[PDB]
Amino acid sequence: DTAVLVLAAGPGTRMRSDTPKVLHTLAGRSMLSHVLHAIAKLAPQRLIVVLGHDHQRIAPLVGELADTLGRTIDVALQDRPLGTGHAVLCGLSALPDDYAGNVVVTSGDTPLLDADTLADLIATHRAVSAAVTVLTTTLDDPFGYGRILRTQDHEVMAIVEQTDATPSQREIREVNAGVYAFDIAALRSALSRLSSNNAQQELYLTDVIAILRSDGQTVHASHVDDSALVAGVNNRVQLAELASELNRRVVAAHQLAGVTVVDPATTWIDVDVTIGRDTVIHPGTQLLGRTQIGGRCVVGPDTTLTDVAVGDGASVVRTHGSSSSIGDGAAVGPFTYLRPGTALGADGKLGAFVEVKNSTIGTGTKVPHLTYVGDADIGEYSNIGASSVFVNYDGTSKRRTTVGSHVRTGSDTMFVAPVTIGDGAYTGAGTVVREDVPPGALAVSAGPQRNIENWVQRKRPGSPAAQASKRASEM
Amino acid sequence: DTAVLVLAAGPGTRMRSDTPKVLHTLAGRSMLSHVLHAIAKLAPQRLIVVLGHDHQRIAPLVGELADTLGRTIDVALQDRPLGTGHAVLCGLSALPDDYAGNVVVTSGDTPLLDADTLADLIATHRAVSAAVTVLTTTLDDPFGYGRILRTQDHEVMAIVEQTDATPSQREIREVNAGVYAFDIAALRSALSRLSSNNAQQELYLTDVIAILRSDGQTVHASHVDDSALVAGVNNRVQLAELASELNRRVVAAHQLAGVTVVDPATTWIDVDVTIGRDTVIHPGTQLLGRTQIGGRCVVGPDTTLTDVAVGDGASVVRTHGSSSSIGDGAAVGPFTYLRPGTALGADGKLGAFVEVKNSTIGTGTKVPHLTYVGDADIGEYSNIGASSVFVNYDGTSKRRTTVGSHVRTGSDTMFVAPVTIGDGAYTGAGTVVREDVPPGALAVSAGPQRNIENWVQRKRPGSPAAQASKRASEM
Amino acid sequence: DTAVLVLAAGPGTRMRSDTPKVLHTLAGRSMLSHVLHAIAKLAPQRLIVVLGHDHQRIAPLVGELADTLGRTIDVALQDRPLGTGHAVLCGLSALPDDYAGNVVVTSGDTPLLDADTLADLIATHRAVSAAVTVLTTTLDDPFGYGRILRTQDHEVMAIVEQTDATPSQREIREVNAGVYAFDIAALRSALSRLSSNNAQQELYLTDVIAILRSDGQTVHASHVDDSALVAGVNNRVQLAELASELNRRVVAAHQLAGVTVVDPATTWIDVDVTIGRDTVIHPGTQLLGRTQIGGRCVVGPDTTLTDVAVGDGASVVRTHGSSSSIGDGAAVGPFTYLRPGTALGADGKLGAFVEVKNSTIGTGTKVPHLTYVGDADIGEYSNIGASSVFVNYDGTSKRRTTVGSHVRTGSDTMFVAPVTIGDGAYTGAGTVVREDVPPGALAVSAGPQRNIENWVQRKRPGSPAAQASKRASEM
Ligand SMILES: CC(C)(COP(=O)(O)OP(=O)(O)OC[C@H]1O[C@@H](n2cnc3c(N)ncnc32)[C@H](O)[C@@H]1OP(=O)(O)O)[C@@H](O)C(=O)NCCC(=O)NCCS
Ligand SMILES: CC(C)(COP(=O)(O)OP(=O)(O)OC[C@H]1O[C@@H](n2cnc3c(N)ncnc32)[C@H](O)[C@@H]1OP(=O)(O)O)[C@@H](O)C(=O)NCCC(=O)NCCS
Ligand SMILES: CC(C)(COP(=O)(O)OP(=O)(O)OC[C@H]1O[C@@H](n2cnc3c(N)ncnc32)[C@H](O)[C@@H]1OP(=O)(O)O)[C@@H](O)C(=O)NCCC(=O)NCCS
Ligand SMILES: CC(=O)N[C@H]1[C@@H](OP(=O)(O)OP(=O)(O)OC[C@H]2O[C@@H](n3ccc(=O)[nH]c3=O)[C@H](O)[C@@H]2O)O[C@H](CO)[C@@H](O)[C@@H]1O
Ligand SMILES: CC(=O)N[C@H]1[C@@H](OP(=O)(O)OP(=O)(O)OC[C@H]2O[C@@H](n3ccc(=O)[nH]c3=O)[C@H](O)[C@@H]2O)O[C@H](CO)[C@@H](O)[C@@H]1O
Ligand SMILES: CC(=O)N[C@H]1[C@@H](OP(=O)(O)OP(=O)(O)OC[C@H]2O[C@@H](n3ccc(=O)[nH]c3=O)[C@H](O)[C@@H]2O)O[C@H](CO)[C@@H](O)[C@@H]1O
Ligand SMILES: N[C@H]1[C@@H](OP(=O)(O)O)O[C@H](CO)[C@@H](O)[C@@H]1O
Ligand SMILES: N[C@H]1[C@@H](OP(=O)(O)O)O[C@H](CO)[C@@H](O)[C@@H]1O
Ligand SMILES: N[C@H]1[C@@H](OP(=O)(O)O)O[C@H](CO)[C@@H](O)[C@@H]1O
Ligand SMILES: [Mg+2]
Ligand SMILES: [Mg+2]
Ligand SMILES: [Mg+2]
Ligand SMILES: [Mg+2]
Ligand SMILES: [Mg+2]
Ligand SMILES: [Mg+2]
Repeated sequence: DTAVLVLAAGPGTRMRSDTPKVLHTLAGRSMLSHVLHAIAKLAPQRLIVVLGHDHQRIAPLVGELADTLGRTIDVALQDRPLGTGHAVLCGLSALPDDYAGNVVVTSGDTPLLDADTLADLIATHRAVSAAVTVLTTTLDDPFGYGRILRTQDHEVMAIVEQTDATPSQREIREVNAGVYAFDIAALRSALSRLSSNNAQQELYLTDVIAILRSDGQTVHASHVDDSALVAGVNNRVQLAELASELNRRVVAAHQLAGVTVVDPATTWIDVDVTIGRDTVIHPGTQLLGRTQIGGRCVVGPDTTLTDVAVGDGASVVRTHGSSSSIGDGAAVGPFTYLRPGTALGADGKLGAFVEVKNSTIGTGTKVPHLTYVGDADIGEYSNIGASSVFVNYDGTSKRRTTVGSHVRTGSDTMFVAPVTIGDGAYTGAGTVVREDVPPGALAVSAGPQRNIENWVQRKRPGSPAAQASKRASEM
Repeated sequence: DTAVLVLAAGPGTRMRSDTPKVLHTLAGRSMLSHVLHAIAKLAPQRLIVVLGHDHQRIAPLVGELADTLGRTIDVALQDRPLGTGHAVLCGLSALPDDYAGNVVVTSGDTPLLDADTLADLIATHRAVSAAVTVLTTTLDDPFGYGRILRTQDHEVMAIVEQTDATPSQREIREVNAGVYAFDIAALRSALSRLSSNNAQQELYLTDVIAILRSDGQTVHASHVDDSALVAGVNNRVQLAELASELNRRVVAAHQLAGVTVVDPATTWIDVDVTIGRDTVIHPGTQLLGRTQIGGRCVVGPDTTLTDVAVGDGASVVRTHGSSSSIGDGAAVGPFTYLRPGTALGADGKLGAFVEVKNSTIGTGTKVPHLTYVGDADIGEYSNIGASSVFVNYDGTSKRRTTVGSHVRTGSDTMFVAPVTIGDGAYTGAGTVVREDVPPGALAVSAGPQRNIENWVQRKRPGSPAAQASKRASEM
Repeated sequence: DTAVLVLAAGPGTRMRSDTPKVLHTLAGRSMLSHVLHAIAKLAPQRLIVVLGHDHQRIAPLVGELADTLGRTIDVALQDRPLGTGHAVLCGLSALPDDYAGNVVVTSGDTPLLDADTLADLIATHRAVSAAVTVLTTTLDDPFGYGRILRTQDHEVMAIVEQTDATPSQREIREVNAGVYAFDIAALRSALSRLSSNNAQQELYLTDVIAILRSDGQTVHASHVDDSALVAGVNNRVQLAELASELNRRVVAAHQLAGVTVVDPATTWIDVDVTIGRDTVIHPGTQLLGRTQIGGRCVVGPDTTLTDVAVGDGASVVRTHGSSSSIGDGAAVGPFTYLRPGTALGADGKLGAFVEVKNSTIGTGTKVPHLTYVGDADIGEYSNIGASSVFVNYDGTSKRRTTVGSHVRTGSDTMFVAPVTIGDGAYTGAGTVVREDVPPGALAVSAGPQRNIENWVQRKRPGSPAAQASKRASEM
């Protein structure tokens, strides 16, 4: 039996942000969300999050995650950030006085940490009967981490914080991951003896290691070779570095599953995105939120899709889109903007310089050029001519248009909603449609062409255009 | 005299793809094409490709490459993938029984391998009078490769496959490149003695090394320090890694020749692309296929050109284009889409939100904004006004427009093809051109403006617009 | 007291460029500009730039920099590039014969060199009373650099140039940064004894080290651990590598100050750009020149801004823009092109497929779609309908439009400048506005819609559209 505490109550000062540190995101989750998903997968008996002065802003998201993950997650409050060891004493208050399971402690800013790492921690802890097992790793650059002091036989003696280490300790490259398993009695005992004279003037959880070593208890340090799993995030440089390493792993999983990703370094894929086999993702693409891409699709370059469902065999190139769906075999882009509520049927086309908002577009229908479609329902196998506008705003309110199937509307048609265009109808180029058009009718409104001969010689005399028409009039 | 065999008959399972593995591409060639170009440059007497169950899909491309490379390339068939050593025995059947030249064996999934590496292989082989010379290299991560077993004097004894190596062998970091030169008699002899009890249950070509070592023949392993040259591709992660390393080398060659490439990591250049001196290529650009860029051009950012010829001094920014040509000093972009058959003359301009398909546009002519040009021929020094459409589709068929030189057509003009606009003609803003316009004429069709005074107070009473015109009417 | 000489007179052959090497740029300055800003910060008594045959092209920029940096910068001319040591003798001619301060020598192609590195150089030099102190560093790849010859006690004996080093010297990995402090008498003396038989047949400044060592003077070599600071640039590969390392440092500084940068590798930020706290910069963005971004902005992806001021809380996505300003809380993009002289007020919007040139757009006004705004002044809280054009070109000249506040103009309106639209006026969809529109009026010009019934059955008989209207006419 085990209780996991997540410490998330420190101020995050080095983020320099008005958004609480554990709420900063990577790969479509907050750091706190990453940490809680990983812990919930382990399924410990108790899960407690220690929050601090911003708890009003974070506690509601912890409840949302508790709901998603199907379990209870308790919140303990730490009134002032007196140190990681004081944060743990706040956390333990959310447990019963007689709790006797193990206690695991982790931070809310270690967002690649995973259930397997935690389960191995807990198995190691039990196997060696430790009073405390601490996860550690080795870094080329240990700056900022507590250093692991070991004797030549590898026995751990202490952890020493960056701010309190001598120049000689600072060269140590093995660091504390800040992830621990504890015998609860030993933990409570050691915590009650923390002192705060040290450079940060805090109650350091890391002091418990040397305290329990002095009592003669078993102190164990388990070395995690994949350092990224226990990397922490104290500022925006570390956060983008871990975002990039998480992304690399997400992309690699899709490549091994059968997705060609031309340039993994510029292809950002959020954790819940799914991609079908033999899809090719071109560079500069981000697939965000709950986007789903089918098989044999072609995506990118320079496409951003957030919660967009794309069926099989579709192409979505140079497109910026969200909360939309794109049918099988459809072609979207280059230079297309999809706003929420767009639904494009199978074999449909939304071409260059087209923007769609809150419209449904039937099977096989094409809106190929320079056109805005807003609040419209269009049927199947229809073609909307270049440079058209579904005029959905009367100056104060939004209005709907309906367009049937097999229609051929002309370039530069303005549909002044509300209007309905019947099946198989045409409009001429340049038509402003202000009333319904029956099935099979042609609607037009532009006046007759008038050619004014010699206008150019009379109104632009001496110009290059006047000289050219003078040349042609001879020749 | 030398025969080169390329083994390309395995199933490619770890690609997880419905496209045969050797047909996956990087830098604008398939892996098989890269391997065959490199071998053809060496110009061996015989060149044989061993193909397997997808041979119907690949053999035609081998013939296309034979035609391009000006030589015969034979195909041998291996009915079932019984192992690399059985693949070689299939290959040798395409040679005469009495062939006495050297035999080089390489894989179809080693796409950076180059003629110089092969020539050095063959020279090494002859110089030490080897029965077998194998190329090897050393990797930080040898996972997946056969390991090279050597005694302390560096003599090679054997190769042991990832699947068959002990934990101790697995730490070996020197690996088999899978590229070999053979005395033919020794090869045939060793092959006839392969056994398939091993973990993969295949006939391993790699067993020939320890077989020939046992016979007392000379076995030599030549170490390639540039590992990328002999890196292989078994899955999509390796394929994108080699694509990225090939790309880096292609870009570096253009930089040393005089091309500024702002960000080589996001600039993808295919192998046959040419670029002139002092061109600057901005980030996010891919130059694909047989694109040719002149000197002193400015390209990108975020431009993709496939088979596009661009003359000297031109600018092509934020443009997505293919099978087109762009004249000297022309300006294209930002946000421009060029479809096949676009030809833009010297000093021409295709501006933002413009799409061109199958049209020729003369010297000095400008299509600067929000306009679609399809199936049109336009003369020189003309200007097409913003938001125009060459209406080339009558609802069932495509039709052509012709526009002369020095014309000035108005914004929002629809050219309802087929029509001809004569030299030096104008059209007014808003004109739907349905008949020819003579040289020097002005064509118009919109009706007269009508101002309906007080409409806003009477039809939008109480609105912000009605309140503002009430304010102005006093003031 | 100290005189700094910058050697910038060599031909730059390996750049392969018609632009002088020291004029190539990174992070929005030339290499020469980077070097002179760093030196001016140190504020030496004298600062001399040695220029060569392109001096006419560079000397004017040195004067511009002298003006910016508030000091005198002298130029000495070297008629032919006879070697770095001859370049220094040209430089010293710009000093008085009796100058007695220290002389620092640096190159114009070491663009990350910084004032602190130079001040430490000069302090080291004085502290050990050196006749010559040379900066050095260690590289994995020392190719191209002079090698530092030291005895086992670390005393420097000589520098040996890439072209003149034996295979054994070439393995040395400690290299000459080409940045030196000199006692002036010792420098003049050693220079007068240079010989040019060496592989390049030049007068090498690097020979002075072994010359002064032979005279028995104190020769000191100060090792710079951050190699990038003293990296040099001889070709376009090195130049893009240093550009990328400079960029990484610029981005990291903004991240530590409170800017989220999603992907530092594809986010290019010039040195004078400023960014406010909690702004998020999405991938593929370049912020160039004197761009200024406020706090809590959202920028990118795939945005390029050059000298653009963006206020707080604004969003600028997929936008290509220069010499413009964007007010607080405004929304620009995706796919928007801003040309010089654009000024968008607070809470304004410039939407997809919109291009603006030389126009002022008031508070709260929206130009949301497919529209070109050129030479226009638009008031507050107005809305310009989709697909409109401010027609600012009469075929020979540019003309201005004025649009009031609270207006609602219709989609597909052409404003044929010069015209004025009064406050609270409307135009209908499809209007060509050729005369002023009073406050509160509705302007229209399209003709009445005409529906031609049965046109499709009579003019497209047998087509899919005719069959669909036949189906509807029953049903
Ligand atoms: C409508 C169209 C197909 C021509 O049709 P047509 O039958 O060959 O020409 P018609 O003789 O029948 O036109 C019938 C009537 O409409 C009028 N008319 C036709 N096209 C018109 C237009 N675009 N605007 C205004 N009136 C038009 C004709 O003047 C004729 O009226 P009338 O009998 O009073 O003189 C063609 O003018 C058109 O507008 N094509 C647009 C195609 C398009 O925009 N495709 C999308 C490209 S992305
Ligand atoms: C045509 C234009 C230049 C004005 O010309 P103008 O000679 O100064 O005005 P005019 O007096 O000669 O026009 C001659 C006739 O055309 C009519 N007319 C002019 N412009 C018209 C238009 N755009 N639509 C319909 N009719 C128009 C005028 O009413 C006049 O007819 P009338 O004599 O029956 O009243 C101007 O109206 C225009 O349309 N400019 C567009 C420029 C453009 O679009 N540039 C590209 C920007 S990207
Ligand atoms: C103008 C508009 C709002 C309709 O107004 P309405 O008062 O409801 O219709 P009305 O009855 O008052 O029009 C008054 C007159 O203008 C004429 N008219 C209206 N809209 C017209 C248009 N777009 N073009 C030409 N004439 C038009 C009507 O025929 C009527 O004239 P009449 O009295 O001779 O028959 C609507 O037609 C329109 O054009 N909306 C465009 C909205 C828009 O483009 N928004 C931007 C979307 S991005
Ligand atoms: C003294 C200590 O423990 N230091 C460890 C901490 O350093 P580090 O300097 O990262 O410690 P932090 O300031 O990040 O705080 C640790 C975590 O505990 C929470 N918190 C912190 C302080 C507080 O008073 N209340 C509170 O709840 C914060 O949410 C934070 O996420 O993690 C590193 C790895 O990431 C370890 O190498 C260090 O040994
Ligand atoms: C046993 C063997 O040779 N292993 C080598 C092979 O491993 P590797 O595991 O890469 O071997 P592969 O499965 O890639 O097969 C080698 C190549 O030969 C062809 N093929 C393969 C099997 C077959 O039955 N028929 C056939 O024609 C395939 O097209 C393939 O391209 O290459 C590695 C380097 O890339 C070497 O380090 C390994 O020593
Ligand atoms: C002989 C010499 O000094 N070599 C040094 C030079 O190599 P490197 O080969 O870089 O020397 P360069 O050719 O770049 O010339 C040095 C600089 O001095 C100027 N210049 C050069 C030649 C000339 O005749 N006149 C002139 O003014 C050039 O502007 C150039 O920027 O810098 C390297 C580091 O960057 C050092 O490791 C080398 O020890
Ligand atoms: N401009 C038309 C043309 O486009 P294009 O010929 O450039 O493909 O024909 C298409 C059907 O093939 C239509 O969807 C477009 O309305
Ligand atoms: N809108 C017009 C204007 O564009 P802009 O003034 O924005 O450059 O003038 C140009 C010539 O200079 C024309 O090509 C365009 O039709
Ligand atoms: N098409 C109109 C619509 O756009 P949309 O409804 O797509 O946002 O309403 C907006 C106001 O809300 C206007 O600015 C646009 O002119
Ligand atoms: Mg931390
Ligand atoms: Mg009209
Ligand atoms: Mg292989
Ligand atoms: Mg229009
Ligand atoms: Mg140099
Ligand atoms: Mg129109």
